[PDB]
Amino acid sequence: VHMTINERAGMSKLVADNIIASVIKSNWVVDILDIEYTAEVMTPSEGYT
Amino acid sequence: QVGIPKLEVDHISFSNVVSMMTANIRTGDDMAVERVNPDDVRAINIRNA
Repeated sequence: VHMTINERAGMSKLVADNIIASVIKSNWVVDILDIEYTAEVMTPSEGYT
Repeated sequence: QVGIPKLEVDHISFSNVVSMMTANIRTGDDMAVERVNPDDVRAINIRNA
């Protein structure tokens, strides 16, 4: 399932855990469109922080 | 002939078939829910009935 979450609002937290657990155990690809995020491209030397 | 209903006639009758639950109805697993609020009050749609 290529689930497309246009808006996370109103979602049960248990439903959220279920969707992620679907991503893991059924290989779902879920596309959360609500999110805004900055990104930093870390070098291999420094690793994630 | 079919049997006359006990309420239909004036006789008192001291043995009767009473239906009953086999054990207590109030098991104690009362229902509980995940209320989740609207994200932004301005965005709420009052409209449409």
